[PDB]
Amino acid sequence: VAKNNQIPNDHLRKYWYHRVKTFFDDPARAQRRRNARNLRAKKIAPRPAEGPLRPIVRCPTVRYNMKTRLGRGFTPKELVAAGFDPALARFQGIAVDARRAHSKDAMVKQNVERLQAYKARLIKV
Amino acid sequence: AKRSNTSAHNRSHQHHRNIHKCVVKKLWFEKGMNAKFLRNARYAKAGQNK
Amino acid sequence: GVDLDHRVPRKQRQEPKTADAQMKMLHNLYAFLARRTGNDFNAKIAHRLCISRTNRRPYSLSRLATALNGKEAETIAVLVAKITNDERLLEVPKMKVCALKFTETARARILAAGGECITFDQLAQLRPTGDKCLLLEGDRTRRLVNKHFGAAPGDDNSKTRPKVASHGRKFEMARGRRKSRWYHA
Amino acid sequence: VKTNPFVSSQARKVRKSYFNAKKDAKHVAMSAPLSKELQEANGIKRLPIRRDDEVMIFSGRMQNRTGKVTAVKLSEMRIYVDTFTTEKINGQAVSFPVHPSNVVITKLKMDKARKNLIELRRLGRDQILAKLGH
Amino acid sequence: AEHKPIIHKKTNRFHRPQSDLWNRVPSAWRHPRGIDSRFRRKYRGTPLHPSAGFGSDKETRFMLPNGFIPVIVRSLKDLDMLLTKNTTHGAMISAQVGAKLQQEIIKKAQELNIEILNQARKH
Amino acid sequence: MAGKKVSAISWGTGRAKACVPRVNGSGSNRNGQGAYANFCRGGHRFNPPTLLRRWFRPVPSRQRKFAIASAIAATAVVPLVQARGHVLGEVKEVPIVVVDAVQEIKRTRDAVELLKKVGVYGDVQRVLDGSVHRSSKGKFRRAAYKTKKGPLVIYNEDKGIVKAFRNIPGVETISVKALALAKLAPAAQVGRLTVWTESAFKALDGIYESKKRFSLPRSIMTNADIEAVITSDAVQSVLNEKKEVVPLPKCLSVGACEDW
Amino acid sequence: PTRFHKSRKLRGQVSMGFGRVGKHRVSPGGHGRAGGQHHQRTWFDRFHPGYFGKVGMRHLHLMKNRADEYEPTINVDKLWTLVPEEVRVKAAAAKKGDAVPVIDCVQNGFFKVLARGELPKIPFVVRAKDFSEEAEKKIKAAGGVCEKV
RNA sequence: UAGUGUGAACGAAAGAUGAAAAGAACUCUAAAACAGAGGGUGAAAAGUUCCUGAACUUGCUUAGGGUUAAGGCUAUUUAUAGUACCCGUCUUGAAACACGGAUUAGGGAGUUUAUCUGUAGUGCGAGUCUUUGCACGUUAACUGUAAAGGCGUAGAGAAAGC
RNA sequence: CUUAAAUGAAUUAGCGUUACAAGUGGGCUCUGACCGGUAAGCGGUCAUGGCGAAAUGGGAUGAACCAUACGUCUGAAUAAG
RNA sequence: ACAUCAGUUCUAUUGAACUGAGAGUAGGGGGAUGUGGACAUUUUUGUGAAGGUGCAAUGUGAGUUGGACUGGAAGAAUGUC
RNA sequence: AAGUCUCUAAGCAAUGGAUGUCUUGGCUCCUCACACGAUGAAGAACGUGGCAUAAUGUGUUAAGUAACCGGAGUUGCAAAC
Repeated sequence: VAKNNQIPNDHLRKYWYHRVKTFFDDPARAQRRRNARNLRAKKIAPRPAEGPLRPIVRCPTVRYNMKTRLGRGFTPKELVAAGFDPALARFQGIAVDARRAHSKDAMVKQNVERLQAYKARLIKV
Repeated sequence: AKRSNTSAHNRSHQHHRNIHKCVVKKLWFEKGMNAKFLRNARYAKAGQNK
Repeated sequence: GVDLDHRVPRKQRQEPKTADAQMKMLHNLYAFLARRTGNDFNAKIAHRLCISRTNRRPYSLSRLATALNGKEAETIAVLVAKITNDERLLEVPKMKVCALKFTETARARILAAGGECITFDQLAQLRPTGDKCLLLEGDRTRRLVNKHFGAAPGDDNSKTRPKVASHGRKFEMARGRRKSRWYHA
Repeated sequence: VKTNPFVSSQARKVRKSYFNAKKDAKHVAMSAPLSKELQEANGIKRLPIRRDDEVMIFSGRMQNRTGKVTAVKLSEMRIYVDTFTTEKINGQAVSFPVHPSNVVITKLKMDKARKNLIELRRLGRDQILAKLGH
Repeated sequence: AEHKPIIHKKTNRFHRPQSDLWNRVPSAWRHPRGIDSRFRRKYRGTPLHPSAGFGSDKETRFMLPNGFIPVIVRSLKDLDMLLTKNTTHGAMISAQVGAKLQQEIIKKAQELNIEILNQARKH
Repeated sequence: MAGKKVSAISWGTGRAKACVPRVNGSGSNRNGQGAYANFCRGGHRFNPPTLLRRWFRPVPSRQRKFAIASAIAATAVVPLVQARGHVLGEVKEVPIVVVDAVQEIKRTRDAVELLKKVGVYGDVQRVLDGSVHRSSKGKFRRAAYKTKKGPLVIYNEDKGIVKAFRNIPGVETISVKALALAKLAPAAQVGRLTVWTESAFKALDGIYESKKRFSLPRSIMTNADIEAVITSDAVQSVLNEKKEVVPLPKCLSVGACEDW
Repeated sequence: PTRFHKSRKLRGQVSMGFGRVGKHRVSPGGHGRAGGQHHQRTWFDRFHPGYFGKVGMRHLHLMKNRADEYEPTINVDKLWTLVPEEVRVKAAAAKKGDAVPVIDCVQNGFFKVLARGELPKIPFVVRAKDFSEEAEKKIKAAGGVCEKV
């Protein structure tokens, strides 16, 4: 300890120098990810690769009430209102979530209209 | 074991390399002084500007 | 054998330590004037161009509106710094300004109220004497590093702010800072 | 510039692969141009050399002689020839090795594989010059 | 050209201390840092230290016994440097440059009047 | 774990040897030899390059976008391009823009026939004659001769143009959409000779208008040079007269000392 | 990098800028913050006073998305910064009537409002969670409304 | 691997003829696969752990000095005059009867990472950073970009509340 | 606010302020003053100087005393002696 | 008389004229030399590269350069890293 | 007042293996893979080639044999095809 510097706070008393993790993989990791999702989208064809379709969902705590994000899946209530079969709708390319039941009336009207726009121009081979 | 206790041989030398005169900012020291005096010295200033 | 004090206490910056063309160039313009015209205005502008970037503090646009309120037209606010606009000032006056750089927010504001956006080599043609000019400067001690400077904290009373990562209770608020825990500075 | 990643452009790796190639690649590496009498006849410039045929070297001590190939050598990477002999200090002729890329092939002897190689490269050279358009 | 009489101020090279004695120690100068060193102290019967005192005149620095300041010349293209300063500087052709290009640089120099300081290569 | 593979315990004082670590065992002759120290033969070296080390410098993205702007500015301005080391000759104007039908060039006869007509093939001849050697040991690991970096060619889109210019020494193709410092200003030396396409060249005001964080950098001066400003009569009237130093004599000053 | 270091110029100099008599060695003081109440106390006392000791009330399970910790603040002088500048110029030219623009603080992530500086005399409506006493006073005096959420 | 120890274990040194063996026939002295000398091969002996072949040490030849241990520096008419204690090191103090140092070559010691401090340079500026990642690529680079997040923009108090 | 009258010792000199950091925290000593001791080239203090980090000349010889503190050279006249 | 480092009078574009100073351990600052590799730019080399041995210059100096013998294939310069 | 001795220098050698130039070897980073074994693995021993000690192939079918795929001598001497 010397001079006017702030108290010496370095969390380096454990043998960190044995447990090192260098990230020279990162741009090669990017290609292993990227070559996977191209070898996906060929095998998934003719189905749309950006799917499956997911609901709009409000974030929980006080400082994210503003924002709205993608959820996990639509409720069995929201599918039946829109005109779908809850079990079979997984294989039509719509993610389904049985658990969520705190979504109030305003965000249901989005997600019904979201599924109707999908079901309007879904077609079958 | 037994080394020297002190010296002042070249205290004078070091002091004179630079006895800088530390100047006072103002003669009043309002932390001290009578509160009863300074209390009235506020109401002299406050009444004047109005 | 001669009795002199050979040491230098005071260096002073003579020419700028930047490796630009343009800052080195228009230093020599105002160095040339400061010698030859023999004037207090141009001597200052010459020296301001020498000095490091920390001392050239960014003189904001609301301070510029306060200075020029009173002063009549054809009066340039010369300013060896960057100008940065204030959000909180709402309607800018129409004002003539000279500085090294503006921020692109500030240049929009000054031009949109019929102002002027003058460079230093442009100003050397207009006003060599600096007649109806107005030199301004930002305050030196407005930097955050400057608040750590002074008597060491704990001198009763330093008012100097100790160098700390994390603020709150728990970090440097007990034995020294308050009279309950032994002593107060 | 190469696009194929799996071929290496380091000098260490290429020399090691070259000297320790398989037997089939080393025969192809040992090759030479034909003389212009044989180029118009067979319709190819470049061919790999066998113990049948004979060859003719410009520039050397052994300048401008024909002579048949006694032995190819793939480890030593050179060709022994008839005629190409200095004597020792003892009265004994010893055949002297020469690298084929200095040398022109003056006569050739057919093999089923040699005819089958030539008919491929003739048909290949007709396609490529039509593509480039000379 | 016209100049002063050249005078050097020191004739010989400076040796390192104790370099005469030992073969491990090379005779290139090194400033002695020994605490008890006689040489650092400057006693009598030590060599004088190399120092700005011994600096030659600003006119006559790098100047040969001939007159001219030697610029090194590595090719025919580098000989254009001496075209401006003809009778102050002068040419000095490199040791790398072979016998054929030696003769071409002399032939180029005799046209342009630049005195070549290299001498007696031979043959 | 290099140089510490050996066993080694350091003997101690008493034996009239230095206290450095010494490999143990018998009969090898290797044994009883100093090891494990930087000064010892086959010891661990003092701090050779680690993975720990920081390699990559995160240079701020405004200052990256600053430098490609200033390099493209410098690709004009004919002092700079020859001051790098080019043989542009005549025509002497820079930059060179070319009509967009050259973007459909396929074969390399046509690409070579392009450059000599627009007057750039002087710089390609600078590459072809006069190779450049590697004095260093770098020759073992990266080819004995280097090659010169000649012209540059820019196109908005590729129609086999890249294939055509590929293989000609010294010419580097880029898209206008990419751009880079390593191409435009190699070894930090601004002004490479650029051969723009029309469709590339007309994009640039569209590009630098609609870049998100970046905005286009201002100068401090309005003019290029000072000398017009000082020599003007607006300045000159205010100046004092140009002084010059007297040299002083070395020597009877006074008119009558003989009265005394 | 390694060229520009002071170490590079100190070849020949025997100590490399670290003294003869003292001898530069690895543990002068002791490790890290050691001897803070003993032999390095002068450093702690002089530069970081109040370091030693316990103060305050323990807080268990502190979360900062609660509306107890989390209150971002904004000031009365601005607010108008949140809206673009075409809006309030139209709002300046208006009667005592209609079309008074709603400056939503809560969308932009500002819960409380705090009067440090001035306003103009434009009408407006602040939607926010909370106010100060003086911030509520200044918004009235400009000629505008204080909504709560 | 050689090699050491009953054993667990320990563990070296050692690359380069020339383009191609054309790797030195045959003769003479000699007891002679001792060792040379002639004569040859090759562009050149580079002649078999053979490219270049440094220093220490040694041999031969040439030239000077020598009662002053030798060496150094200054000055000249070149063997004289004057001068000159042995470097490195801890030390108040080293020529010391303080310690290290027989000779020579090659190795041989303030470097890098994290969290910060302050000064100077650079870009933007009430903002700023584009990186986790996605889209590009002549592909680890470079280039483009959405949204969060970091630090800054308001602080004091143990805390409530402000 | 203003009514009066001036820059009212010598000699010298630009003065003020901030930031970052090195080494150091064993000293020794001449001439005087002094405490302890029979005394010490002994131990512990004080004032200016010196050495340490200061060559050169002088005291034959010497860290400390006297003259004097130094770029490389060429002269003149001196200091201690 | 000459060199260096300060300063004073001036000077656009890097300079001019003139004045003053000279110890230095621990330690600090400024400018410069050399080595392994890199990116540009420019070359040299079987009419003999690097290396090595002696000699003559040149720089205050770290160094650098010439020519002779030896050697038999690569080296170096300028600016940045 | 002697020297073949001893001291110093230069030239030609002996000894020694530095310097310089070379590089089918390392080191690291990234990629792909892990499908060994009672159907006898990994490891050990000894055999076996015309001249073969180590290593590498290989197991009395022992530098190999059969089938399919390559397709003409992959090195000193000798021998066969």
